[PDB]
Amino acid sequence: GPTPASYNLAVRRAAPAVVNVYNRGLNTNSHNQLEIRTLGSGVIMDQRGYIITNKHVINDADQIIVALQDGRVFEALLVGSDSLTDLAVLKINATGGLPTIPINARRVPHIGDVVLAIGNPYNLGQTITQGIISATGRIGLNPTGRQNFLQTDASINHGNSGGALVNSLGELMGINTLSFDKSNDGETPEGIGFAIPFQLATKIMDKLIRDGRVIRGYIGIGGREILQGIVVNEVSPDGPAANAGIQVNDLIISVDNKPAISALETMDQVAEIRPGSVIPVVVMRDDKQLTLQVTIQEYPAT
Amino acid sequence: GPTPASYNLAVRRAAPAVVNVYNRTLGSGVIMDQRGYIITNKHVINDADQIIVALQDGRVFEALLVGSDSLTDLAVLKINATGGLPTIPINARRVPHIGDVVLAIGNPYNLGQTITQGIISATGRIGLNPTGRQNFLQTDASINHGNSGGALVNSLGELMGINTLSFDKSNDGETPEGIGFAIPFQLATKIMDKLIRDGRVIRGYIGIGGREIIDQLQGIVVNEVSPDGPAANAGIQVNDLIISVDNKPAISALETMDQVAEIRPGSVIPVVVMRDDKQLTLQVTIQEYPAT
Amino acid sequence: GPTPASYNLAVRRAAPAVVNVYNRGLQLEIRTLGSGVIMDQRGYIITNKHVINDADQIIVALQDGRVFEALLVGSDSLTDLAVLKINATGGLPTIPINARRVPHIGDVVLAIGNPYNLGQTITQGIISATGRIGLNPTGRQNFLQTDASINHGNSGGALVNSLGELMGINTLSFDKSNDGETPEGIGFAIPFQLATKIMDKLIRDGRVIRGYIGIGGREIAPLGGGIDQLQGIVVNEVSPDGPAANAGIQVNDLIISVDNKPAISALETMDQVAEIRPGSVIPVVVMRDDKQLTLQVTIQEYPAT
Amino acid sequence: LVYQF
Amino acid sequence: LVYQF
Amino acid sequence: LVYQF
Ligand SMILES: [Ca+2]
Ligand SMILES: [Ca+2]
Ligand SMILES: [Ca+2]
Ligand SMILES: [Ca+2]
Ligand SMILES: [Ca+2]
Ligand SMILES: [Ca+2]
Ligand SMILES: [Ca+2]
Ligand SMILES: [Ca+2]
Repeated sequence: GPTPASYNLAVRRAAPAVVNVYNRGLNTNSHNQLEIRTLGSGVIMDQRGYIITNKHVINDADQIIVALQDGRVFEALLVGSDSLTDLAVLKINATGGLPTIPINARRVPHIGDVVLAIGNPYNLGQTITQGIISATGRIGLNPTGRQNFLQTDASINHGNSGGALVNSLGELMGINTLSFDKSNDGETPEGIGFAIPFQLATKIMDKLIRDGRVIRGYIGIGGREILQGIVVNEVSPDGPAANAGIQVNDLIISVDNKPAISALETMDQVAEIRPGSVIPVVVMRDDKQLTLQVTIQEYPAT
Repeated sequence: GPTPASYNLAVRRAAPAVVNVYNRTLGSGVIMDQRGYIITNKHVINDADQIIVALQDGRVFEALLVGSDSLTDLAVLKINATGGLPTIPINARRVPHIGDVVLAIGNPYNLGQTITQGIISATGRIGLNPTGRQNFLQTDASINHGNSGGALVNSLGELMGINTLSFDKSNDGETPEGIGFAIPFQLATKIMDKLIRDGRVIRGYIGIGGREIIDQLQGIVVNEVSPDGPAANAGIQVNDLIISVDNKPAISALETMDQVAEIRPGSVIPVVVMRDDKQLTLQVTIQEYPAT
Repeated sequence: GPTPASYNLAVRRAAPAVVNVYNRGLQLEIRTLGSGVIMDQRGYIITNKHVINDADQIIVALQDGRVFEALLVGSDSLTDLAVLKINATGGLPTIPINARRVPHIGDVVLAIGNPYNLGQTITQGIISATGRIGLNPTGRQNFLQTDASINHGNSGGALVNSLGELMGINTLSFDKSNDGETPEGIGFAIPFQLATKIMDKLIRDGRVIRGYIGIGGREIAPLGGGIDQLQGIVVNEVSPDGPAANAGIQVNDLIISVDNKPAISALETMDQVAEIRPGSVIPVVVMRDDKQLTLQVTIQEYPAT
Repeated sequence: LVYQF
Repeated sequence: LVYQF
Repeated sequence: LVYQF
């Protein structure tokens, strides 16, 4: 007869590649027994054993365990992690083949697309929740970051971090990262969750495998939006910015001969500038225009 | 190849006409027609000094308050755009059905415009107020602080309601999940038209406060009367039993409430009461509902 | 198209059969208890045992307006299931049931119940998982998991698919905190095949009659390629003066056969033992120090909770 | 349970 | 993961 | 608000 409305197809395509991640730590105050400190999920990306998860899932782990839905359990090597995207890459050494998440480089995330969140909430076991893409390009709950979140109302709980957000074809849309739970009038928020889009996720992963960390250019300032531009609100004391003489209240209009149109696109711009470069930034103090040379440094670590 | 299941079409049709309303965040609003009229809740634009609305295309307008209604929690704003406006699609032939897929569109927690998906959970709901003419549709599409005044649309983008309130705290302090209320679009459009021409919602009223009670026949019993009210002047006192209002048996409090509201103020009508099992027909002159 | 996407067909098929359950007590306090599902035209209704366990007098309200006093046919604490009976005239709506439908993870489902006494509410989600032990490891409910919003008062209500077919009886919502936060979209329903099976036992007997051996056991598997292995249920604990203890079953015995059937799965063996008529004398083969022993066990009735 | 109208 | 039966 | 780059 007729068939029930179902997203089972997407589950069967994508869910085998979403793993349970366990962060175990040594009980140093006892006798170094390994105890769970936190848990989450991960996504197997290719057949070489590379897995994307969140950094906060695996931070300071003495043992990272990766458990597949088909029963296989692995000790994982931390390939690297990036604190500003809250992404981290794990490697497992599986010789018999792996389930990999479906990826469509051509698919554009559209607001209103049906998405399925696949994770291990509260260690209940793999769980599928359904919603839509609620928004794109969100900064989440802290106002400064390069996370460029997809927003979704598929139910995300503790344990979903690092798992897959997937459309109805099984295609990876994002890595579920964070759920909203603070409020002004003390209400508890509902159906507001964020996931790093897969395009940026794969980009961070390839950098993590290549270099072991995410190398970014960095000037050493703190700016703000709107004579449109960026205003220096503070400068790090040994920032390249500082050594180059940029000061506070200075209106930045150009950075490496690209208009300082918005802090987010300028923040992306400087990050890809290889450290050690010398770029011009056009500045303004008291309506008088200056062009100063800044020697790009690498963004400090965490 | 094959295509992802999606409600992006409804988002494209309906999202451009949903606006973030600020005071310089308050809530959301819905551009209703090409003339710059915008529906929102009353409680979102209450407390506000001078109102501005922000469109998804980037434009910002100051809004003039045309009028508001407390009993429905609706308000109508007005903007003066020279470049033409996007408006919500409205299908008068559409009857909202329980189980219809709906999308909530608003600005929760000033994160920007957010689209959440659910279904119509129920119709004709009073909400959280045990006495209400708000006639809510109920939905489980996630509503949050900041969605108020926003739009609830079906899979075709057609307006189904104006999102107004969620249920956030019940028994003990249990946090309910997926219980939100939107005002049906047929009701919201009528209140908008009434507000646009009259500046208020003119409603006639009688000025009684009642309860619902050989045989005995269903009636309303007075507990209180407005001092200079249309009822007190007609001479009905507390504890009278109301049988008819303009030759309509007063059995359902919500139904006589609806009837009396539609009676234009200044109308002389019969009201059959009762004292000590004695039937008396009385004359009452309906007056206008006093605002709050 | 000219018709918006909707699950109103499933609502119209299934919602009339989902009732609001109340207690009438003490002036007169009509206290909402949960929901229930009319299962056949005789007026037998399924709800959770925890919905009615406190009721002085069970009142059942239908969506069409009819109100009935309900009789408690029986309840079962191990599955948190209860069967009510009403005596109606002029016909009753019944919930659609496809005994052949297999619930699949990802199936769209609707939750139908009476949350916070707002009146019957329809919420939508998907089947999140199957075989879930739940929040209390009773391990006898075999929960379906869903993210269709379940609130206080949904208990005993219906979870249906897009065709209105009954998937399960909504029972529990997750509300345990790890760090002071509130979970979202995690609820559990008893699968309908278990609901149906327990209902028939509750109608025919005063309650569920379960055979019992008095063992705490778990499944095993070897340890890497699989060689040398042995399959079965390993005995973890033996309840004293229970049938297993009296028969000589010892801890770390590996049950490999129960009542002339190989013990392959814990749940299959658990269910089979429940179906054994109490007082029966059955063989139980175990492996002890890599030698098979056949123990003669006298099945008892499951102890009362 | 008082209704105002 | 102990089943009591 | 304040962005560090
Ligand atoms: Ca989490
Ligand atoms: Ca949701
Ligand atoms: Ca709100
Ligand atoms: Ca809330
Ligand atoms: Ca809850
Ligand atoms: Ca939901
Ligand atoms: Ca409940
Ligand atoms: Ca939450």
